[PDB]
Amino acid sequence: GPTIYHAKDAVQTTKPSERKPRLVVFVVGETARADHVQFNGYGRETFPQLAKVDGLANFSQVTSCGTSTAYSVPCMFSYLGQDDYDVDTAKYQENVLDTLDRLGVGILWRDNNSDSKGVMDKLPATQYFDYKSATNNTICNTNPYNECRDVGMLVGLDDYVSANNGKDMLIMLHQMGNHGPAYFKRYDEQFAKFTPVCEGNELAKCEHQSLINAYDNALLATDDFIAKSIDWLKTHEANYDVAMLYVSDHGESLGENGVYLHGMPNAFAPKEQRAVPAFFWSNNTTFKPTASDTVLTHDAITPTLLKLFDVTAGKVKDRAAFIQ
Ligand SMILES: [Br-]
Ligand SMILES: [Zn+2]
Repeated sequence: GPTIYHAKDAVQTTKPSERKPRLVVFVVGETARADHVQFNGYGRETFPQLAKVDGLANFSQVTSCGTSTAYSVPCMFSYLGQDDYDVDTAKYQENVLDTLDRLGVGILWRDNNSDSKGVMDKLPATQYFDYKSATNNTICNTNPYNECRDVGMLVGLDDYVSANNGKDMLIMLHQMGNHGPAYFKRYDEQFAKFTPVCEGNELAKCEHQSLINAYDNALLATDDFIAKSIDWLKTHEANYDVAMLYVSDHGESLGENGVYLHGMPNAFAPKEQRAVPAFFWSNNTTFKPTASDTVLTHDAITPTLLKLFDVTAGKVKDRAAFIQ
């Protein structure tokens, strides 16, 4: 077959029948910058709800694999690491979700962003769902753009847990997040807290503060979405050990030295396109976050996902992770 394997040696060292089963939501973020999170030194509370969640760990020194969704998302789930990663061949490689699925962890991917950028392609199509349209997402009529919202991806998840009751499960929610350039469209009116707001496509012609304000209002909506994802997990914490991982795919330039948007090649790109937020929450000490200021990259995601399910694989031994 065409697949290039990397973890045929992978084994789950404790089974869900020998301990509490585990239920994890991985929010795959979009366009959020580390330096616009107050936990990392920003001067506005852009994540006020997460700031009040007990057990929410922040990671202040995370760098993305790349500067675009197409480059970063496959690398986030890769075994190869940023040094060997090749965007053009990523789809042929066994990735961490392929491994976990083979080992019996339920894999679900809901997408309100674009698609999985090849990550889900080898797995059954019934495990991938497009949440960008109102035919699948029930929450698209809350704004004048008729734009489907990330919180719609929480609806019906209890069916998945019930269908896989007693097993380990990993649910990816690929959110619209801070996708630009129309940051002002990314949030409903209750999050229009920082004003005034850039509403034009020529971002350089907006007042800089108005551009920042639109971007930060979109972060408030993501704060809300992540908090609601934690609320959902808590409804299952009697029977499951639950956890939420959030990592953004890349950052965004907002006019520094006249640069806007993202996508600059890694060798040239400014720090704002690479420094990304990451958060981890869990309900108890089954999982323990790594020290908040540990220097980490997207290479830490695959080892984190394996460790969350007690899976060992030689390819990622000694790699740092977001949990101990
Ligand atoms: Br302010
Ligand atoms: Zn992106």
